Amino acid sequence: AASGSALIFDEEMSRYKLLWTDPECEIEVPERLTVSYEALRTHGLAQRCKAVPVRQATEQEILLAHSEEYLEAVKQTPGMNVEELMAFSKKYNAVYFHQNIYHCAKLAAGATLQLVDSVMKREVRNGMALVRPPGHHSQRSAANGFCVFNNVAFAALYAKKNYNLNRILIVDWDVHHGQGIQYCFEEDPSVLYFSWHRYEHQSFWPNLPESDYSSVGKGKGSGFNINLPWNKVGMTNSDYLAAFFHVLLPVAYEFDPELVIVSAGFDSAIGDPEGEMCALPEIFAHLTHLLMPLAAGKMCVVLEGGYNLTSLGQSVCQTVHSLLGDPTPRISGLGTACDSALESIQNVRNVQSSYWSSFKHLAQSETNDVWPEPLKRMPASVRTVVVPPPGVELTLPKNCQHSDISESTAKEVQRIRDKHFHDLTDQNILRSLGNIISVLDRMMRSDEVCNGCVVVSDLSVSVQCALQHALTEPAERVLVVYVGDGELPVKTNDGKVFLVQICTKETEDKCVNRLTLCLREGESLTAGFMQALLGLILPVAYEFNPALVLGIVEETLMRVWGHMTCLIQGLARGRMLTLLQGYDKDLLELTVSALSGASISPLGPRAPKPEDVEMMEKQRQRLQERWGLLRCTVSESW
Ligand SMILES: [K+]
Ligand SMILES: [K+]
Ligand SMILES: [Zn+2]
Repeated sequence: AASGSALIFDEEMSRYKLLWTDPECEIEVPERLTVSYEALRTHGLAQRCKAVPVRQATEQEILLAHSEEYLEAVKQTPGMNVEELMAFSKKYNAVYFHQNIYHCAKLAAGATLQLVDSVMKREVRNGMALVRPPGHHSQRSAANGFCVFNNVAFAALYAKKNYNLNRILIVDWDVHHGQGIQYCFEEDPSVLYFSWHRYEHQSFWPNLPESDYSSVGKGKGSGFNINLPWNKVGMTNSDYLAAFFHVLLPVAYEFDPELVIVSAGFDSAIGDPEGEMCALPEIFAHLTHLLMPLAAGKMCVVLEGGYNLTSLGQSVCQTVHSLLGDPTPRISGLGTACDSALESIQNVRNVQSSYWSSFKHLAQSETNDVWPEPLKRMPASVRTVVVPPPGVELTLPKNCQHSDISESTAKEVQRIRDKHFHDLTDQNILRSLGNIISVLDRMMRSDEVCNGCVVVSDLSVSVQCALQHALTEPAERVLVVYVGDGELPVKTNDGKVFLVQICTKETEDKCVNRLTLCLREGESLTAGFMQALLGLILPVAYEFNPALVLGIVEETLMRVWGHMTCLIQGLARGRMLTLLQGYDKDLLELTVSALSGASISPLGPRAPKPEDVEMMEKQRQRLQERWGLLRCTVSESW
């Protein structure tokens, strides 16, 4: 299977710039590229990437998305002097030309196609192209908003033509609307376009009525265009994640794309003079991470805008860190989206309810600037520790490792035994508790190991020992994810534990530190679980911000376990301990694979039970006043 991340860059794309006074254009400078690459170099990220070379897009490739007349006109700009280039520039909106920009536009496009080929040929898992000029405003017969040719539109059309793809997701998290991309695929249901963007009730450039939430596509393309307008500035991490959990991800996992292309503008980051948003560079590590289980990880990130040279380098670094699979930074201080964002989210969900099964219950009554430097991210020496039953030998990925109970550890198990399980002498259980403590010590008190999986026999003693040992070390907060019925030795009264329970018996919960999901038996179990995962489990988990995730599966319907294990590593810097009760080689293999950062198989493109949607929305109703990140409507005021 594929490994590594491509980084496609070339100094030549920094060799065009603005040559006359124009306040509308002066922010777009060559240094955006140099500062971004240099930041990757400084943090050792460029050196870990495969440096695929740039090429020129050919004429035929440019004509995938642009007209012969527009290509011919642009092809003449290398022969123009400055007066002539100014006159050519003024025929278009917010864009400038330079004798070398045609050369560079062909490289930006070629670089993007190189990234598509490297990913789709399995030569790398994923990658990023640092290109200039940007593309997403560019249109069939017009340059627009610093864009000459539409790099990301090329990539999707090229991936359709040469790899026969039926479903491509484009995610445009640049702060501007990518109207060139929307127009390109307006009637195309094979390319799903999502964009959030500063809009301010259409007063923000490019001032288009069709940038609003009601443009859902046209014809056979209805429902495959998703606009999320931001109608106030200052959007925060909580706004961006609310957008992902309640709009983008439900649609993306139902769409089930065969390739993800990110139109990655970082002018949506704090400090940018165009976006004026407040999301920290660390959020881009999670936006990347939440999309990586799609399309078996095949993700092509393409640079669009981003204009604060400092916020730019840090956001590029956070994205590449996640592409390489480094642990995600913890996001603190999350809560409800602001009211303006909730209005936008509510409105997009309602108009899209005609097209997507995640939102269909909305359609019926019965159903309805300075900021702190980001901390260092380092891949662990061994990412994943595995402890199968005694004597069982498994073939492990190159970044996993078995685990040799030390003497201090063994003294701890004895101390614990004499106090809390005086009668326990089963030397199998006592082995497992030595394994749990040893794994947790490597995960928490060392940068050596990131996560782990231990196969256990007795659930109660192992869960108690795992949870209690993590709380005292101390881990301020622990998220427990439990698939199974009954009660665990887990107290959820203080603010230190949150328990997600996936069970079979429809119970009642009254604690707002518990999320109990009773999913009805049937063929709809996968869609319902994915719906619960993105719209309930992830929002709460992210707001809780645990220091450790404790997964638990009882021995007594888990083709979703890999997706959860992968997504839930966005919490607690990836520090997850999974206890499997009893041996199941396939479940243990799947768990270790997802924990170790391996690609996860797609689910295939369907609809959940209305009883399940009702059960889930009752949970949202019961929890969202405490956990505001659950909210996907504006709250009623008194
Ligand atoms: K956008
Ligand atoms: K579309
Ligand atoms: Zn932008």
